[PDB]
Amino acid sequence: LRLEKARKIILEILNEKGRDALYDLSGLSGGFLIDEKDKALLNTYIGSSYFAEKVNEYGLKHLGGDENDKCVGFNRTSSAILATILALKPKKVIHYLPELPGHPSIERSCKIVNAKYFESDKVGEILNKIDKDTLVIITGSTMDLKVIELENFKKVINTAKNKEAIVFVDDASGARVRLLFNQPPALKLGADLVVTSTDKLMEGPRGGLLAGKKELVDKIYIEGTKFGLEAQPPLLAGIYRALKNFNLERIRKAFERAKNFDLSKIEKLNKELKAIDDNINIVYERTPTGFVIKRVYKDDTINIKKLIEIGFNLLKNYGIITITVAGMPGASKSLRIDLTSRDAERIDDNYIIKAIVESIKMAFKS
Amino acid sequence: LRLEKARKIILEILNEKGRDALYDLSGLSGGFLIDEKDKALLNTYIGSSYFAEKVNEYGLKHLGGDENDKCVGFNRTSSAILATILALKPKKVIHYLPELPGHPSIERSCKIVNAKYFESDKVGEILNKIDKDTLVIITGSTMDLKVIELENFKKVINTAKNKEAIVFVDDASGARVRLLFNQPPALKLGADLVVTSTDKLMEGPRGGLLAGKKELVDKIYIEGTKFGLEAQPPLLAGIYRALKNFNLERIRKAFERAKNFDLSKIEKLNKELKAIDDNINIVYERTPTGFVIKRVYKDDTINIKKLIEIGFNLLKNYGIITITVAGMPGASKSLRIDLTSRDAERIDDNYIIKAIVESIKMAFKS
Repeated sequence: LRLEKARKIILEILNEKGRDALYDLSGLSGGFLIDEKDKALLNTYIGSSYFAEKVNEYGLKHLGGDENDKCVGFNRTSSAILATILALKPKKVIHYLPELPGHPSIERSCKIVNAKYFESDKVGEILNKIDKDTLVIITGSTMDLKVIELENFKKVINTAKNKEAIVFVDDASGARVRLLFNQPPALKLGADLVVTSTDKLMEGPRGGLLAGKKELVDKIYIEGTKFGLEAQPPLLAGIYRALKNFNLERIRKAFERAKNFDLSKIEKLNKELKAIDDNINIVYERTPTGFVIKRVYKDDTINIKKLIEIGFNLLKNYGIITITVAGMPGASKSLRIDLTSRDAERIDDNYIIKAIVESIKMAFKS
Repeated sequence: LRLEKARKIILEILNEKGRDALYDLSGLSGGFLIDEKDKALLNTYIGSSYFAEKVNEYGLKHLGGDENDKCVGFNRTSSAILATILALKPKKVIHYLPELPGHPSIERSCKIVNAKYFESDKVGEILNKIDKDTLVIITGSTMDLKVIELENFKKVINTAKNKEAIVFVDDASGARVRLLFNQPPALKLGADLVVTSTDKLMEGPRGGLLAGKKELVDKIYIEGTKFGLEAQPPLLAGIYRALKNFNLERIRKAFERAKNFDLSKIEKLNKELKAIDDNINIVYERTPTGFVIKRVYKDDTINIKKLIEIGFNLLKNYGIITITVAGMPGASKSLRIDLTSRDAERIDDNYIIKAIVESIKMAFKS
């Protein structure tokens, strides 16, 4: 897994300056935000019950559960899905989602219990398959911001109600995303169960929350504990802190910041650097969460080299962590800035744009 | 889950004094020992690869693996067992263990893959069932300190070798316990795979380590990741710190301390307090890991009440956390002190014995 050189310099910055000098803007970061009180608690037996109770409390509030509901932590959303399918042992699973193909954990879990599986992004193909023997799973959204249409969501729930089928909402991102679109929480729509991810537009570790009718959640949690699928206390502490700190407005503001970010200095630099070399060609794109610099040079092989070099310049000189700083592609390759990142709250637009401009300039010294 | 009153006072001590004033001697504690550098790293994308690499390095060293081996973290030992059985899909699993009955995760995992399962603590019943279609699982020890006889361990491994069967050692405690008995690590005995727990005679969270032939470990880890069975980075950080800090001699010394602990002041107090009330009857027992106070009063109902009260007196006045401080039995009930606990390193015998004597005396004020 080549490129512990990024690991090296991060450790150097940590040693010489400290954690406040590091800014991970890559977007792909688990957020582990526990304090000393939490750490103390995790080193006692009462820690397990303490963080499970806090997760129940703040998770129910987040998921719009009522007094007949419970919320529990799973290691990942996939873990909650496996546990649910193992516990409920449905004959068939019907999966409604915004776009094909789905994430594979549901189908894989079905294969283990020998349940039939069908998926579709067409409400018509979903309704006519619902019966007493089907578990109905609705994925509420994608990180791309596509959502299930509200009227369709209600239609699926209605048919399930008429057929006595259990409705399980995969709100891995949807518990945040659909709410940005002014949709109610899954449990408020009448879902029997909901799962969400603790790091998708939330400042927690990757992790799963499962909430819903006490009886169902209990059965599923017991099943999950047989195989260590449930979240351990250190994970529950990270989840608690993510939930305690969560506010939808923070997310809305970060989307606004990306919408408003002044990227004109990139274009200015582009024109300026052609004095040096007419093959320099900075290509950028505004994104819903920030922006991406897709290329800096016309020749493809040199382009790669410089994007990585710029990534290192950003890390070394400004403490900004991005993807280019790893070894080659496999994931993105382009220099991506995600302004929804927690660390982006610690720096202004001016800092980010200056870091970007100066890091590119440094890469093109004649 | 009655008795957040223990949670309450722990939080009071934490606020008023701090974490160094708390000593969890109950024995049943997950040890989450990460530092600020670790916490910093967990808030970056490079954290996942960093702690996975450290776990591989220190886990291989702990488990006596060679250059052809890898060590990976699972959420729990049960998670590693499920992942292994899901990946290898054996027709039959043969489970050799020191005493019946076994822990259920293996049999439960077998039920999911429709594999046959057999267990026995008799080497004779194990050898004649081994064939090409059997996964052979040897549980090396119990926390009770019973171990598989070395010659039996070698016999099982030999038969498996002759039958081309895979040998998987459940060293959940055995990776420490069997070594106290001067046995080699599982991988050194020729096991293809080994699993151990990161909190059984080790200062880590509950968690699983799976080590062995690179190819096998890779297959199993990929299978585990389908369902979030693998350890997330915050858990890997706790495991790393447990492994880095691990030394067998520390465990040997704690066992010696328990062996040598002067408990005579308990007997002295017993005689002294009969002046007050001839129904007071302190009954204690030395344990391999420390000692237990089993009763303090002849009447059973009052006995219960006072044991809990003493537990609270220990917590309030001396910061010692034990089981009696929770609501009634279900687990132990008696006041147990486990000197293998990390927090026991922060206090001398004098402190513990004085805390115990004074806490009992306080409970019997006339």
